[PDB]
Amino acid sequence: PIELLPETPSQTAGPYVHIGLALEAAGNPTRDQEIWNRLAKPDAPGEHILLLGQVYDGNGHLVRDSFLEVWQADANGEYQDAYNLENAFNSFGRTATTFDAGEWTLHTVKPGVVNNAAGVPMAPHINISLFARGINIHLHTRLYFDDEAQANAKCPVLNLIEQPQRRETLIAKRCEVDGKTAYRFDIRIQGEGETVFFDF
Amino acid sequence: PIELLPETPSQTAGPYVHIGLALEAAGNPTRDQEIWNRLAKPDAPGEHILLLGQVYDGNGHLVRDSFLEVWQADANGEYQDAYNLENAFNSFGRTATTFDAGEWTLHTVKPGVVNNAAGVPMAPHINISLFARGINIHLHTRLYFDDEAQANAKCPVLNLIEQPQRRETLIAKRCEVDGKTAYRFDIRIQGEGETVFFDF
Amino acid sequence: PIELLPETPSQTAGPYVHIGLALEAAGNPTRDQEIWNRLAKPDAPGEHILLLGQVYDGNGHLVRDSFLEVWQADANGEYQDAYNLENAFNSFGRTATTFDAGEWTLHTVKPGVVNNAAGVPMAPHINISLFARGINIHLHTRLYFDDEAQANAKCPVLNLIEQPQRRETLIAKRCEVDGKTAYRFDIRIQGEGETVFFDF
Amino acid sequence: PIELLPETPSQTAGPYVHIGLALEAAGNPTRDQEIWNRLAKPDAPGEHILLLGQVYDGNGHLVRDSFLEVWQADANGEYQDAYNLENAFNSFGRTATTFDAGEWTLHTVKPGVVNNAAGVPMAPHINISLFARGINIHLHTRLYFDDEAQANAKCPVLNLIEQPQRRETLIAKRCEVDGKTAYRFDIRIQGEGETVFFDF
Amino acid sequence: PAQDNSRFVIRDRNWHPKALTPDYKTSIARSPRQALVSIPQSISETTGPNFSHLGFGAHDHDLLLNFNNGGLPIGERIIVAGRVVDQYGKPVPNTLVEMWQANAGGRYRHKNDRYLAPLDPNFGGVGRCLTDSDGYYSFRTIKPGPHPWRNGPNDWRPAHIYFGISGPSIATKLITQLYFEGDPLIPMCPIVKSIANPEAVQQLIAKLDMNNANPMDCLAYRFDIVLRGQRKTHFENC
Amino acid sequence: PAQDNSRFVIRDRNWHPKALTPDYKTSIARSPRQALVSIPQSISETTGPNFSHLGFGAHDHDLLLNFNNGGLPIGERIIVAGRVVDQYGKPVPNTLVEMWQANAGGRYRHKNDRYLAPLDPNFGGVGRCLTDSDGYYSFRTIKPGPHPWRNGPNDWRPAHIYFGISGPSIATKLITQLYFEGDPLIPMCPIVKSIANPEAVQQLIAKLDMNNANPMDCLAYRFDIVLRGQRKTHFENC
Amino acid sequence: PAQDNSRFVIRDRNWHPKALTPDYKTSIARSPRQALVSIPQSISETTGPNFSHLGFGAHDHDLLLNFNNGGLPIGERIIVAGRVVDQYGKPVPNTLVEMWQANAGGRYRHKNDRYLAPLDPNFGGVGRCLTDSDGYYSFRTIKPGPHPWRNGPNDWRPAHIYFGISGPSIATKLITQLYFEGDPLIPMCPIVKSIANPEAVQQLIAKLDMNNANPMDCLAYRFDIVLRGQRKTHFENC
Ligand SMILES: [Cl-]
Ligand SMILES: [Cl-]
Ligand SMILES: [Fe+3]
Ligand SMILES: [Fe+3]
Ligand SMILES: [Fe+3]
Ligand SMILES: [Fe+3]
Repeated sequence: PIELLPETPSQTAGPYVHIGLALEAAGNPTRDQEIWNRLAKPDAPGEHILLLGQVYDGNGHLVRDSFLEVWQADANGEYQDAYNLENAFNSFGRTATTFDAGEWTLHTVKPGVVNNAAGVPMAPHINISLFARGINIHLHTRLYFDDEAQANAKCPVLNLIEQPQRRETLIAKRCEVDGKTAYRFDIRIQGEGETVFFDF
Repeated sequence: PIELLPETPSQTAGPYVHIGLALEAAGNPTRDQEIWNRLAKPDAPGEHILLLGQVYDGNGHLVRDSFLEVWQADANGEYQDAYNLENAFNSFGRTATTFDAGEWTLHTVKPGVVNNAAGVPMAPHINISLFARGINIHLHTRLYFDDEAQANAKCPVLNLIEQPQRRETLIAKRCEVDGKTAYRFDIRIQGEGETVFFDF
Repeated sequence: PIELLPETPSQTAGPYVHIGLALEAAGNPTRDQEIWNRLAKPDAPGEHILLLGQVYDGNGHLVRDSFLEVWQADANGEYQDAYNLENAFNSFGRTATTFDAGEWTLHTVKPGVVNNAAGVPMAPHINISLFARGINIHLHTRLYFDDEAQANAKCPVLNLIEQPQRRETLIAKRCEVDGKTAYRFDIRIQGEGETVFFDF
Repeated sequence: PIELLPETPSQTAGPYVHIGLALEAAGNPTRDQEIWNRLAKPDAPGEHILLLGQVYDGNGHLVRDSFLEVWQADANGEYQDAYNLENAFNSFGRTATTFDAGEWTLHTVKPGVVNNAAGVPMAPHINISLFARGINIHLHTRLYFDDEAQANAKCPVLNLIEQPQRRETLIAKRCEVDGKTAYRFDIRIQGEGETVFFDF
Repeated sequence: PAQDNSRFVIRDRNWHPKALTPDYKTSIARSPRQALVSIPQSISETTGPNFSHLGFGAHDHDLLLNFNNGGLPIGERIIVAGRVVDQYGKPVPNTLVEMWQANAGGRYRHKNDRYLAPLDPNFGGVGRCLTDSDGYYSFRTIKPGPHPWRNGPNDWRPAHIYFGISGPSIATKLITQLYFEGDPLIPMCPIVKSIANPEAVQQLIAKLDMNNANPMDCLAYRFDIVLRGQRKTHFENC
Repeated sequence: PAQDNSRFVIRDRNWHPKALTPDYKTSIARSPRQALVSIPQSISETTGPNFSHLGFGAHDHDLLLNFNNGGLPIGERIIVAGRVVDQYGKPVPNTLVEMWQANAGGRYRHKNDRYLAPLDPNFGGVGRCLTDSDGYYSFRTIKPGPHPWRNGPNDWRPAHIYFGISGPSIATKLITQLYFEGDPLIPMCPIVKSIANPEAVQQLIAKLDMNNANPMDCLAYRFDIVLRGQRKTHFENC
Repeated sequence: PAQDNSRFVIRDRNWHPKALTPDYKTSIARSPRQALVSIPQSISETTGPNFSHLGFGAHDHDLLLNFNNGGLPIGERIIVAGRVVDQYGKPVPNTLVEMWQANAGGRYRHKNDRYLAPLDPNFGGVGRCLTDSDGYYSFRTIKPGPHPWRNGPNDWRPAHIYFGISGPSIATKLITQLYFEGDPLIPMCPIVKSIANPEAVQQLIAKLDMNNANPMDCLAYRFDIVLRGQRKTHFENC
């Protein structure tokens, strides 16, 4: 058969990933421009939301050295690839869990609806890649929203998860943090309530 | 790189380990001198204690054919390597689980404190090696004491166990058995409450 | 390690180099445009100078079939790579030794100062490549000027020559030839007074 | 044939040999005890002599980074192998050439006569090993004394040098330095007046 | 905004390390036990950030100068350079390449690293750059030392530098580790050996590159990177 | 008392059998699922019992006479002898060597063995000795027979003798099984094959040793044992 | 005093590097053009200094502590150890072994080294010790970095440590250089290649020695040294 050049193989980001990708967390000085966890300036359109979560291993213990990258549509359902700290909105961001409490946070807006390749609307989602010590190749997941039940029910991506119970692992819970709209999205890498991870 | 002679590889001790190492238990006559479960004669200095325990497999069932070897300091925190059945105290002993109830017992004194190689004191402990059918290479563990909670919290060996919850698996529970001080130390080879095993 | 394509290996220019590169000297008709020993027309700015020299072998005998290529800055210390016979000045030229007396000549201007890559000024110099029968790969040298003694003493290229005595082999001697400024630069390929040759 | 383990092959001592073997010369602090160029305390028996010399390469230029080791009998013709800085005499010492002037010095006594393996007296000599940048394996030589003409003439080692003229290269010249008896011994590694080097 | 106009060759997850590789102990509790769920590529997967207008500092790619506290860092001066291409051999221009590493002694400038080898006051350990228009990147740094870690009782990482590469989409994004030609620690490392195929391991080994060195100054290593092949859509929805 | 003045080469746990080797069925439920926790060597691990003054019976090493009920046991008379050394090649003197086995028909003298092959009234199946000043041990016994067992539906252990070796510390202590040169059962046994490396398996196979036989009396097999290399501490705590 | 009681196997000067090895440029002017003159061994050649009563400082063999100016040196912590034997395999006890090297960045602490890589304020670069009674030595140091030098226009020494060994006589005394397993600079170096026989080059390459390492502390390399074989005189003068 036709064999292309092999892709460079993945390796763990390691426990010191923050040295390179989350400078503050390492305990180190930042540079003038950093890619971080604020995807929206306050004046960006759409519903401003706080996202947060914790990451658990197979023994139910916190993964305190997680590094997460996220990619999402703006409120109008458009992906903005021209990354610029001057932008009111960027579709890309990074976050990491505190070594103490193990919680990550993102500041963003709720993404608009985007169609799949066959023209079928997907429910509002944020694409997430999770890296850490002990994770050899990053895990892909999606965060959906519990206040989009009708859309979620019809999402052609959710509907590829064979067991309906597993779909629930990708639905973030709406709450309030300091009077402001928030969603919690915990990830369980392994075991009871294991989060669905994707290949594509 | 430098390669030495390879070590002889381990194999399981098998279900009939007792005929070689626990002669009474096999159903067989004993020799004049046997290495067994009484480390201390009534006259040895230190607090005389009974140790007892059961061993469980990954399905929560008793391992009724286990064989255990133990190594501990005397009451002064000194290891006594000169093994002699005439000694008031020996640092080494053997025991095995009953095929009927599956309990092992040991008759000893509580060990004194010993420092690690860096000069930091270790909580009082008994070193244990566990052999049995199904165990291809023996499992090393340590029995610490629940009446040493403040010493255990500072043990540099317990502190190498990353998760505080797992440290609890090495703490024997003090009780009274026929009016004498006893500690129960149960071992779970696999699953919920899995005992910490060491490599060194 | 990384291995690139190997360079085409050198071979001697042979005793009949002139038929390809010094057409007059071979005894042959010339083409309309030839690359030869006049780098400067009468009108070029700078001090017009005659250079001349002989080449000796390891037995002290003249090398009567040598071919030389030269590369020098203009009077401003700028290299002129746009070779054109219409130019008042060209940085490049060729010459060859007479089969009879074995002398080469060049008609040029004294070059200006050029800095090395570190910004340190080099004494005025002409870069020379010497080819001939018996020379398997061309020998690189430099012609410096004895009326630049203070600049020569600080040249960071002359200073890479470990022994001060060997530096003298690169200093051409100023004289007058038919009332014009001239410098003699003799080259000794081997033995006593062996000329310094470079690798770069 | 019988083949033994091969000897570890030699390499040059390099230009920074003084870091390891001549700490003062490197420009570095010395340790409490150093092996250096004073073989005799003032009160040692025998004729106290200053030795000195320069080392020349094949182009007649000074070898300014030479390192020399010497081994000689005491005045009574006995080799003293028990090296001790408390000794009145040691048979072993080290010296090195100054980077500026290129001269080494030794402070010693004139060695007594020692017999070869066949019982034949050798003339008074100091054994010398010379190391440096550019010298791949050290060169062995001997220093003899011009005021021992009669012994020198009969030395079974000198007499193994086939050409009598070459014998002269090993004879040190008696002089006076500050009213004190001295011998100069220059070494020429290569070319005119090349010093005899030995294999044994 | 971004558009869905391309597809990315599916990953070979037997070429990559598997999730569960128990000799690397931390992977035991941090690997899923359910199978990954395959989904078709959509605009969500086939687009990603472009960092052309991220503002880089003058020394962001130069670890000999980007943590300057009065001197040069101690250690082997090296250039690390290479090309980023996709599996079809197409260069990947203007892509973000980030790297981080320990110092010459194997010590990381991270509060959680307590290895007894000292920090270097003039070494930080992070760099970033974009590939140029032909897909080339380059960094200047010091060669990192091996790092012992609490896996087995005597486990040492080979000298390594972490790399993160964005590429044209979130589907291409990769973190990996570069190792150095000839390092005898490489065959012994349980993280290297999370990769089952020895030919894949070889792909992570940077080669001494004398051709790119600065004489009397710094050596150089070459580390090329291959991201998933990108092709146009064809015959979809018909 | 004992002192901490030595260190022991770290075990290669891919040379030894892994804990989880499912073809040996009992190992499935009796293998940890969490990784082992590595700890540095201290006096707790680098010391152990010395049995120089354990009192041995006259026949402790001699299974032909140590269960004498009126006659000799039936089966192949053999000497089993060898040397115990460490990985640096150093002999391990005055160390305890214990061995146990089935009889000539593969029947064990243990209440739990109900294999239908008969017990031998003059065979018990246990020996012990100390190695001598030069690291050598010696037993006399009967060659054990294959033993069927309830693993797969037709599994049979090759002829084997269990060995336990104390060595200089609890870090060196080992139990293993000796197998016999040429036994065609060896490659088929899931317990043998718990060891993944064929070269490691070969290290358990005792070799016929005609040089050590007693003519007209008994054959001999040779089985050398290698314990973990022991070295002095160096440069610790500084 | 010393006595003539032994003879030393003649050197193989095609195993050693020759004097004239023109790719190593400085050897051209510093190699004799006359043949060496062979002489028979006498008491002058067959004796030499013994350094038992040379007084060594506490840290003379420990380069991590013998140039202490307020900290540890930066770089890869290593033990360098091995055995000194003669060609007959006899150990060479109580012999002087001296070593020196550049720092982690390839910079020497010598006034004549002007390489632009910085000095390390806590690194000196010299050690010494005697072999023990079994012929073993050991040093602790940092791995030296490669060093560029003005030979060809882009020539770099592999990482190397100089060694000088006295042995029992001036006839055995040797200076050599240790190189490190896998260093891709080794095949390229004109000083290494002054040795014509590739098998001799291999003798100068120290091997990674995980068995001798201190976990969480320092790696180790093993470099054994072989000096000329020493034998008794026989049948001389008769
Ligand atoms: Cl710092
Ligand atoms: Cl300094
Ligand atoms: Fe790392
Ligand atoms: Fe069995
Ligand atoms: Fe021709
Ligand atoms: Fe050097």
